Amino acid sequence: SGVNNTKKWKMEFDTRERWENPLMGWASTADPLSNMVLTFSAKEDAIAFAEKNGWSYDVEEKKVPKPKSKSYGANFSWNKRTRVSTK
Amino acid sequence: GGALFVHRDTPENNPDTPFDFTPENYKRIEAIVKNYPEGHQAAAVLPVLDLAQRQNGWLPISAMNKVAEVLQVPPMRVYEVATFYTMYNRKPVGKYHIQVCTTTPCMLRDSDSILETLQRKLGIKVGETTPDKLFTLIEVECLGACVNAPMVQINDNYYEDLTPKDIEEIIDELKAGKVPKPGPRSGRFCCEPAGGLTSLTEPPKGPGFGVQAGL
Amino acid sequence: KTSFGSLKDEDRIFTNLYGRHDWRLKGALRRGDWYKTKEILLKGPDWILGEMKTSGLRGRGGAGFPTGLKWSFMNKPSDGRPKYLVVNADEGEPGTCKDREIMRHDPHKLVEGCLVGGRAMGARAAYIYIRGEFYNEASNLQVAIREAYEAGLIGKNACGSDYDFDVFVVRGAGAYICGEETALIESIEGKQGKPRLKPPFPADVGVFGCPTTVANVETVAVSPTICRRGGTWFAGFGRERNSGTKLFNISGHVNHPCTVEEEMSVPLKELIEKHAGGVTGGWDNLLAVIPGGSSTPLIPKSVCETVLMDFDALVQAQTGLGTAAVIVMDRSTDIVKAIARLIEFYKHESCGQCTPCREGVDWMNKVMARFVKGDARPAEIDSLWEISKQIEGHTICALGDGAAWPVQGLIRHFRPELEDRMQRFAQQH
Ligand SMILES: Cc1cc2nc3c(=O)[nH]c(=O)nc-3n(C[C@H](O)[C@H](O)[C@H](O)COP(=O)(O)O)c2cc1C
Ligand code: SF4
Ligand code: FES
Repeated sequence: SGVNNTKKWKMEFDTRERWENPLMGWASTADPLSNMVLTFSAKEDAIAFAEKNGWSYDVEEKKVPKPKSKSYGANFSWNKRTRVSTK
Repeated sequence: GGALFVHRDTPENNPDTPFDFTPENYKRIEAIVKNYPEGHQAAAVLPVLDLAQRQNGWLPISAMNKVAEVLQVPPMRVYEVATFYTMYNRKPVGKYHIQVCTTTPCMLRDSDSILETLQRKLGIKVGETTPDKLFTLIEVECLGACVNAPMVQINDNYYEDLTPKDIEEIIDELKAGKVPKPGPRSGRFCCEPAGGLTSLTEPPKGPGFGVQAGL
Repeated sequence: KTSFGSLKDEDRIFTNLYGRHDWRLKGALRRGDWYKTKEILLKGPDWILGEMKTSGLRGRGGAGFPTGLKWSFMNKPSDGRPKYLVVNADEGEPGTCKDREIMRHDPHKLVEGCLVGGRAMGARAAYIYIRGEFYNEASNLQVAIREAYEAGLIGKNACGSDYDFDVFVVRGAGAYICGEETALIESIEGKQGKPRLKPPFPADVGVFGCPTTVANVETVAVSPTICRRGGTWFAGFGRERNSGTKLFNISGHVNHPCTVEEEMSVPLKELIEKHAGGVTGGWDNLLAVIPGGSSTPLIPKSVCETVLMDFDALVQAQTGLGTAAVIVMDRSTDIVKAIARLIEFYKHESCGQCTPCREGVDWMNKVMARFVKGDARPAEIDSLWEISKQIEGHTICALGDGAAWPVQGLIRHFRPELEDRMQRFAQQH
């Protein structure tokens, strides 16, 4: 329930092949950027970095939870279905 | 431990165990349910469950399931109640369930002596039954008889301000088919002092006395 | 003004407290009950609250809350919801039997108080949640209620008032936590006796999700006698902020244990010696005393002499009045053992929905058994203090405070005993 990693914008590259190594069975790659991750404080900064370095980007807006009405009395009601049977 | 709070089916305690309410219990249940608003009938769980306990002596899983079916409640909402409250017996108990108080107001007044005298007279331990399936001894907390201590509760009756001799009498009587007189075994009848009435020995004033005027 | 000790029977409010007169309606009318209740009802509710206030009447449940203000949180306009009154009769607090005595020997007073408080609050019925071990008391109560319904004092036209009022009795199935305003309500509603939080407050949303006001047996049983004789009369007894005739229950290591009514702010030493026969061996053999119930800190002989048995004096004595159940110990007691048994009681009677009590009370019970044996080191007493303080004000209910307080008293007055036990255990190894 922590919300401290939902603050900074990230930049991640497309995933490419990973094939088992015959000798041991480990994961191999020919993708140097397989683990490239950059951290930005805003969306325009990331878009600018991408444009600058010549990359193509598809952006994804930020998902903020909607504010929610909450009441401890609703659990105890005379006529509504909020009445809970599990105290 | 002894109070496990789980239920593993057995031949004696299974859903198919033969429980059912009597036509009188059903009318008592109707009245009980009527003692609560029309939309809130899941509040009769405790009285109906204690009623089933009275009819059957104890509470098997089928009893709780039938209570639920009657009140149209989830059976888990009844399992929770049964497990939470201690008056509800989920294992068969003896003809005469003996609940000994061992909290300090009674302990101070030599309650362990009574607990031991019962351990011996009966041939059981602090939480066992008898082979005859007549007696069942347990330790419990304050029963609201702290002044008439020591004391024990036997199937909805109290026996107070007693001693090893008195409890021996009570047990010799319960083993002969008799039900003794609930109350202190000493001279006093209730919480009144033993020496003599020191608070209200006068007669009471009676109606209209002390009444303020303008009412 | 001073010397609030003695109290005459002309002013005693629970006359059949020892089962000397018939507890049925004949004795009730013959003793001053169900008299002028019609006029009490045709008087406004605001007048009843004015009386409850000018009487200084404070609740006896264990907390010192003034009723009049409590019962005035509920004197609002209705919002199309039935208002209720729930009487607390689940006296599981060790040392307390006053409510039992009332229930079984003068129940018509309780019923009349139900009716009066109901008209005061705007109620529609009175739910008397009574302990389940009190089957005979509840049966006497239902007998009285039947007598009252037959005589016409409660029901469709309660005494001829146009006010309709019912009285229901409810058994509890043996739980001490069901004595709280909220767990009481949950039990009635069918759920476990697990308290609920505040807010909401029972007056806003309570039993069946409706307005509610919980009250002790003694409070309601007194209310009509106050409204009838006068609050100022009730307020002439005791000190300014704490006033009234209070029931007392004197148990443990006392030769003549008993229940009694007296003037509040009475000297405890008098309360013991005059009514009881004093401690078994003599005042000198008095080790310590619990002024209220098990939920109250100990106090030793030193201060037990000049102490007045009321709320404020006991607070200033680092303790509290509670239900006024004087538990007496003499010098022949393993006081550590008594307090450990109290902690075991609180361990059994915990509901288990809020972490502090659930865990720390069993923690403290284990530590207390260890102290009884002496297997502990004297550096653990401050750990136990800190645990108590972590439990105290971090719970949903008071049972955590009640489990934390006797330990604080034990450590505040009997630390050397614990250290000596530890020293003996170290020598024995
Ligand atoms: C664990 C616990 C147990 C209680 N037991 C009782 C009880 O047995 N009787 C009682 O009158 N109040 C008891 N109370 C106090 C309740 O708050 C009670 O319903 C309320 O104080 C009664 O109102 P009054 O004191 O104004 O009369 C208990 C509180 C707690 C936390
Ligand atoms: S302090 Fe104990 S009894 Fe009170 S609500 Fe928390 S767990 Fe339940
Ligand atoms: S301590 Fe035993 S009845 Fe109260």
